[PDB]
Amino acid sequence: IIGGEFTTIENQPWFAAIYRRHRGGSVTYVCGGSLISPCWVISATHCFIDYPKKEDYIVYLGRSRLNSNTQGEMKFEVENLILHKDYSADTLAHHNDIALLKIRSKEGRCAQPSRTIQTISLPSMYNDPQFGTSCEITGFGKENSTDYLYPEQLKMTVVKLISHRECQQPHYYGSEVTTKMLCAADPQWKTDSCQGDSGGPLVCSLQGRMTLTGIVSWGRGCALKDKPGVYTRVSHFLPWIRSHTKE
Ligand SMILES: CCCCS(=O)(=O)N[C@H](CO)C(=O)N[C@@H](C)C(=O)NCc1ccc(C(=N)N)cc1
Repeated sequence: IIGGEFTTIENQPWFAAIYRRHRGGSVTYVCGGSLISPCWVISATHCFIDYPKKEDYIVYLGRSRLNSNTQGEMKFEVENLILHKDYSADTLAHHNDIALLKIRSKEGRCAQPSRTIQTISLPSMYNDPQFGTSCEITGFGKENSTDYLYPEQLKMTVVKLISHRECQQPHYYGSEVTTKMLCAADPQWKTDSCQGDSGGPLVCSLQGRMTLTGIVSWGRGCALKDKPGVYTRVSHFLPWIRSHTKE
């Protein structure tokens, strides 16, 4: 997250931190995610496409820091890693960038709700916030494009939803952005998500209810003028989500 402010997991209880176990013994951060049900986390496919082995991932809930423990945090293994079969990456656009991770603790249980661990509501069929609406994003991603390290504390910021018409303009992204994607940015181009925030949530207050509206996916650079962040439009993937989370 470029700009914005540091926050705690108490303010983003649905946030999931995903790490990968390494061939030696070290563990590195991969992407963010969101808890949509006690046993399910939703993230982005581009985060796992190159290493589709479920056994190498670890999911933390109730965690506020990157490399240190947080009181009340819970560790989970990945029981099933579901990637979207139609995922593809073009020059800029990442299509169908969405994934599901079924989690389970060593005792074989799912997440237990608490003050620091809660689920986030999914949207209704094709029911998205009006363009110009303020939404929030959270993540452990880069604070500056020139950084090679991630911040130790979780961050969050607020951006505004941009219409498909505006985002489709020549100086923006042209035809690369589709109706299955959502653009959001700071009107001053000062704050934005960046590398490392992938898979994280774009949450919007819809009818007094916090809703998972988008998933951090792609963008040209970070916080660049006329180059908004592009998010996977969750409302267009409800059928895919329902079919893969049943049994
Ligand atoms: C430092 C990031 C540079 C990104 S880039 O090379 O200009 N664009 C590519 C185009 O497909 C890209 O976005 N790749 C994906 C995997 C990616 O890096 N996603 C993370 C990412 C998330 C948000 C944003 C943003 N809001 N601008 C920017 C990047």
